[PDB]
Amino acid sequence: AIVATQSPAIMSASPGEKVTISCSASSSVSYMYWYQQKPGSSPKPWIYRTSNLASGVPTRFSGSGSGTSYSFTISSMEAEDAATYYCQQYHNYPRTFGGGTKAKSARADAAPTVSIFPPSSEQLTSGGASVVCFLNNFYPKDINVKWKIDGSERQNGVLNSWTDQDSKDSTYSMSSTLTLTKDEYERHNSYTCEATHKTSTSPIVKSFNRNEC
Amino acid sequence: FHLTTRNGEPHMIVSRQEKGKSLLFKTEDGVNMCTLMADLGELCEDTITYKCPLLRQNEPEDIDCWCNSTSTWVTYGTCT
Amino acid sequence: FHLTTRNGEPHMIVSRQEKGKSLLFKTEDGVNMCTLMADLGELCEDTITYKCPLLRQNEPEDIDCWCNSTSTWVTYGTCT
Amino acid sequence: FHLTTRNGEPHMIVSRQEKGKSLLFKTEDGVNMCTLMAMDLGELCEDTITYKCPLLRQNEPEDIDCWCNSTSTWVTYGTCT
Amino acid sequence: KQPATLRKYCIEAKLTNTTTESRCPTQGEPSLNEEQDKRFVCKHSMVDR
Repeated sequence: AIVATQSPAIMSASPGEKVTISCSASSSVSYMYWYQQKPGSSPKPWIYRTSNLASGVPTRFSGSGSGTSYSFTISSMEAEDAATYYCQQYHNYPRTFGGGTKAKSARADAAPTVSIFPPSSEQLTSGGASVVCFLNNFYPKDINVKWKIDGSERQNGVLNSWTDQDSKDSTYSMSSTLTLTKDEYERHNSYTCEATHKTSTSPIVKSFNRNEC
Repeated sequence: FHLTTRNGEPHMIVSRQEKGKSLLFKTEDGVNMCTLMADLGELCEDTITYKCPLLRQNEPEDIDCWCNSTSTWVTYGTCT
Repeated sequence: FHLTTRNGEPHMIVSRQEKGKSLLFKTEDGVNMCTLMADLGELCEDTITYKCPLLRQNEPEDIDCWCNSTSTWVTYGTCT
Repeated sequence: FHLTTRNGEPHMIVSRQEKGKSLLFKTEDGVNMCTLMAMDLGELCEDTITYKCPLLRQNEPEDIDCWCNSTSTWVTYGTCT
Repeated sequence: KQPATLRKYCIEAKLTNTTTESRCPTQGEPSLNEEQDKRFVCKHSMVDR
């Protein structure tokens, strides 16, 4: 009967920066919480009430608010901070969560390395055909891939998968796969994946002609 | 007694057979001990409901109910 | 509580620290269990004294004190 | 609470979350323990009140809601809610 | 026959679920949501704390 709305869905930050993460409730509560959740771990409680640290919480975390506003604050980010963090309300029935805020490490911008792969001969026995683009080792995570077949954009049949931010180099990588029927694949020659990313004023273009070598 | 809640706060529905005995119930913040000194009678239509304040090293004054770890609401009938 | 008598009958001088606990005292006719549900406060000048009837398989009505084996008198202060 | 001074004497700016808890602060003459019993203690705001918490050695308090046991201290808090 | 009813007066009543709420000096007037339920009788007062 109340929603909670938490302000950045994402959040890039560097160690030492002073992150702030807000929580906005659709009516006045005094009982909130901020959990923290690690990639392969339970949530843990970090704030309780609106400003109580839980025992075994670093004094780096603080919580403050009232009157529908509520605000986590991380006063000088550590590597071990990087996580999701999670408001609750526990002031009326259906206890609600927020949609979670995803604090991830950051670094200098890096352009993706893009490589395009026609369907393998083995897949083309199947009647399906997948064209794969890998977009590797880029930063920031925001990237958009547009596929074209003989000049015409194709949106249906595109599947994108992203790695988690790399634990050593802080980059992201992505696979973008265009799947079509083998019959359609052999009726066209040009296949293109175009990557829009802040590191270039125009997209990186990888393209091949099916019948060329 | 039946332990329920009233706006996130613990609420005690106290029956007649509990008159004169320490009321204990577990809570995240440890074990809570409320003391009921009330006209406490049989649970019926004539109920009264009010709060038992938290009292840390302070003598009670002008009250007949109080807890020592977490403020609790209490309800009991006056019938006999 | 101090056990004394009032005209051959048992009399209980109940102090503050006994509020909420079953009152037991041996008698020729076995063990007597009185139940005090009373304004029970500190023993002082403002006492009140009255009888706790014997109640065999009957629910109590309009009373806050009763025993189950032998009628007993009770006395306690109301101070706080 | 924020510890400051008022004419050489210690001054306590007490916030709302301290209601009901013993106030301790170190001083050359040892550790000072002031006791705040103000019923009207609220949120720190424009409506402040400021007054002194007397030193009380083996004497029961009378007609006061603030006192320390080692060194007289000034106290300030808001009444807002 | 069936003349207009002007006003119904209650001449005997009962009370149930009596509830009390109170705040400390300085923290404004307390409230109870049943204070919005037309079936209840309520009163506001001040008491030493």
